[PDB]
Amino acid sequence: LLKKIELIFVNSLVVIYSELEKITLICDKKKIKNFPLCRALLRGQFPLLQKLTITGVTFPMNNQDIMNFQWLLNFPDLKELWIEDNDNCELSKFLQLLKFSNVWKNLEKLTFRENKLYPIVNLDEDQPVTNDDEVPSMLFYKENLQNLEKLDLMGTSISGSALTRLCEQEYLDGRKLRSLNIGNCPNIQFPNNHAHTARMILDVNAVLKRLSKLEEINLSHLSSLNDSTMKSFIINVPFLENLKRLDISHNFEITGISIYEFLKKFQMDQPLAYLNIDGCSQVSHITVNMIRAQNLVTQVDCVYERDVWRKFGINSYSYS
Amino acid sequence: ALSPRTLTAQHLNKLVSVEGIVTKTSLVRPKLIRSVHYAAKTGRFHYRDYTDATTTLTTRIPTPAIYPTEDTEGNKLTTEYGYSTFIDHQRITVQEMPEMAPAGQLPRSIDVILDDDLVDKTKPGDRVNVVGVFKSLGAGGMNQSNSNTLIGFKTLILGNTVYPLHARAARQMLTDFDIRNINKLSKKKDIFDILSQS
Repeated sequence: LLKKIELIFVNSLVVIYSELEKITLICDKKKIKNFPLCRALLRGQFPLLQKLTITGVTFPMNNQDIMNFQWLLNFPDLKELWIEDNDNCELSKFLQLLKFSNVWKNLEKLTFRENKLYPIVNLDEDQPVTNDDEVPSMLFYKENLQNLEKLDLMGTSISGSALTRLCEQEYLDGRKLRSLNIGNCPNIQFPNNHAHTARMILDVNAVLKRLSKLEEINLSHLSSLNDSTMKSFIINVPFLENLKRLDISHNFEITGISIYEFLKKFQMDQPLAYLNIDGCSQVSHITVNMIRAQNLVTQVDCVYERDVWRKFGINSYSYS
Repeated sequence: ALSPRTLTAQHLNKLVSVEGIVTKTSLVRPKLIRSVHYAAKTGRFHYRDYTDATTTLTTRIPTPAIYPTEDTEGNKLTTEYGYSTFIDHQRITVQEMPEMAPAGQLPRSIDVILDDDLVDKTKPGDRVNVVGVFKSLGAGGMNQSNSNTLIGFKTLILGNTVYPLHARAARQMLTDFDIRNINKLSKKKDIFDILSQS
């Protein structure tokens, strides 16, 4: 009869499952040096499964099918996927699965978060042909990703161009998508920067023109969002007028200058609903108090002393 | 336009020009301003910027000289010299010109702070005009260790330029006019008189 299961493996010591609707597997990365449900997940099928949430497990090197997310094909109708801090996973392999199968008829939400900086991943738009006298392989990126309301890619080493290609190809619908998190991604640079390889540029103008009606943005920990780069957001305010909730916290570069000119330009749209700038060292006290006094943000958070972002259960399911 | 005498507490945080003479040039030291660290397992290059009362024209919380050695995830960090940024740093004590010091008074003096390309613009004894921002720094005995609070705050000039006043050719250029007249003169007999009597 079990529909929702939550295994929280705090510690270590030494077939069809139609009932199951939600699976949560949270594992202490220090202790759980394996992947507990791996054999079950790769062998069994869980057809009713609406949500999956796997964190902290270590993908075994010995089985490339696990590393290639081959098991993940077993779960159609998977409305939400959250997958975080599983040390030996990669977005690189994940996007191969998204390339070569119509693995899902509908994802409402995706949240992929690898921990370490894997090599630069780029959207693999290479469409090979078996022969010139034959059809190419259909690249299933669109029909897999079309449905997403929430895309979270925090820390995932995705290049800025890869994200622009998701928008230019319209693999991400742009109207269905309503919230976006790309915080902590080092391979995101903005057009105002001068020191990069071009494929790390995120053309925010192209992207914001694509997915304009999104409500929530998270660029937290994105050191690359310097004050100069924030000028791109200023000139792109007309393409993000649906935005209510903004997180750019734990950025040790973004001065209060960019906050003020962004909010003054946003106010030309009626304040912003919510802004998070906890942990930011350069958001001057008088500036944020002027933001409150002028009521440019309905709520703005400025806990300078808050060292961390991963509120457990709320912002992250990586354990403790 | 001032000198270390008429530089006064009314001038604090204003941009000032001081006419004076250099004394007590410190040794040049490298001052850390950005440290770069490869994370052993994480792969990322973490970094930290640093602040003190001299590196910035405005007050910001001081960052106390420590290299971080652990990631948020606990992974150990290896500091990257070369990619890390250090600026040259030097202190020079500009003394008042003794000609200006009035009857019965010693000459006042102040410490200029110089960074990177202004370092070693001058040596001791150079008559100089410095332009920079006049500043206070430190706790001035307001911190609760100091029972004596009659001591004044430390003050400085953070230098923006250093003009040596050499005027109020070690090897000369030579024009064809010089080449001609040198050789034409050398054929005359009385050069040993005329040049020496010049």
